[PDB]
Amino acid sequence: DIQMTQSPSSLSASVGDRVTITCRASQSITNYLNWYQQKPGKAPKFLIYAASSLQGGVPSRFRGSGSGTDFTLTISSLQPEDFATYYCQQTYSTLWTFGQGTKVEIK
Amino acid sequence: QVQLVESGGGLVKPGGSLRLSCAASGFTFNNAWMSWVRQAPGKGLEWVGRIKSKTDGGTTDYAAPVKGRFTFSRDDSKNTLYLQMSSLKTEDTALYYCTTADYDILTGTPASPYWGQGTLVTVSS
Amino acid sequence: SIVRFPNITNLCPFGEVFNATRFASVYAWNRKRISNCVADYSVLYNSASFSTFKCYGVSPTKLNDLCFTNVYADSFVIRGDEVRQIAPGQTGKIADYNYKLPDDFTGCVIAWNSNNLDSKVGGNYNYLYRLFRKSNLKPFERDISTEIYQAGSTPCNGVEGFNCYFPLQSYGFQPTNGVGYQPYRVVVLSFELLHAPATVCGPKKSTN
Ligand SMILES: *[C@@H]1O[C@H](CO)[C@@H](O)[C@H](O)[C@H]1NC(C)=O
Repeated sequence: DIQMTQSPSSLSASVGDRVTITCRASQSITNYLNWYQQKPGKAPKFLIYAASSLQGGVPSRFRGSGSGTDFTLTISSLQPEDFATYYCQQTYSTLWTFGQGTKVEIK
Repeated sequence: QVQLVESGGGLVKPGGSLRLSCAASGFTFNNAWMSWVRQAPGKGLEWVGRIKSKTDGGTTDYAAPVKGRFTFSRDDSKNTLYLQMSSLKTEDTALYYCTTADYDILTGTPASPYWGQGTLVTVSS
Repeated sequence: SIVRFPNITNLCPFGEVFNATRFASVYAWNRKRISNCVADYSVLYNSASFSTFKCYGVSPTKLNDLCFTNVYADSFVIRGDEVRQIAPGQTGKIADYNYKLPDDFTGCVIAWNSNNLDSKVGGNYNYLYRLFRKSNLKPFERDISTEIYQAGSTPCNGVEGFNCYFPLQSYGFQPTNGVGYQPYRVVVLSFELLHAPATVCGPKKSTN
């Protein structure tokens, strides 16, 4: 089976900072994983695959990276309306896994 | 373009048979897989299960948290996905989503874009 | 000794497609229709700067004595190891997506090395080539296009990535690799005969 850790359950700060969210797993998965965005009152959408390349229509501000079992999704000079819940997800090519994200609260 | 919808929910006592139909409108059905996921209120989404494609017999990749409670079937004739459940439980009162899942070619990393609108499941005696 | 032939002249420019500067890219291979001339192929044969000359039509010794309707000279650049993909029959990536030869191709395929001229200090990301397509290619058909490709599922409405890969990819010619990864300049000479009169063939030698 597969397990993973999603300690960063809430990380928000002054608008325009270098926000980041971690995604750590005990087992080895390599680059089989993705990151999604969900705004309130709407189904989650597809943003990042392979932790390297974003998806069409996504501003290049988002930047995912990492290796092995540790990965990070950050943003530089975050734009308005970016506030949303960002979810991490992993695949072993046979088994599936999700992870609780961060509910950025306006402050 | 690409569209997806769900239907078949209801408010029933535990035990009654229930069918959920997810209909894919106008991208493709016979050359791609299909997946079902859970999103409980005030909680992070969680795996529910996916099945294979091209009428190979089905992989029946049921998820761990709901092992031996649900079943899946891809109706290729009408190009839809049917999910059958019999024994409902209070802890299963979570939003349900049907999504398109298929691994890429260059990087070969599975992901699930083009999600559906979702179907609400509620049980209350 | 018994026959005489007129003074030679009008040597059409094979150099214009051999000694030229740029040979475009494989996905946009040019096409020079050489006609109405007397091409002395001997020089193209007796030269030390040509690496591979594996012909597939007629023996490359009497070619200066067979007169065809016109000769089509194509030119492009390829990876070193793929120089054997241009040959008839053999399949691969450029064979069925960028350039293909018919079953009974009756010309010749010159190729040579250019690592000293088509790679800057850090390499040049200028030569593109196709890596995806709906299906294979019929012989001698260009595919100049930019429409996005879809592989797994769903369409690509002017988008890119995740089953919307850009159809064209660069080579990345770094001047520090083995021969297989160095730029080879390749020319294809396809003769063509037609019910119309012939006008192109090698010079008729002269004597006292
Ligand atoms: C290119 O220039 C050299 C310069 O000496 C010449 O020998 C050669 O014949 C030229 N190329 C062709 C195809 O004639």
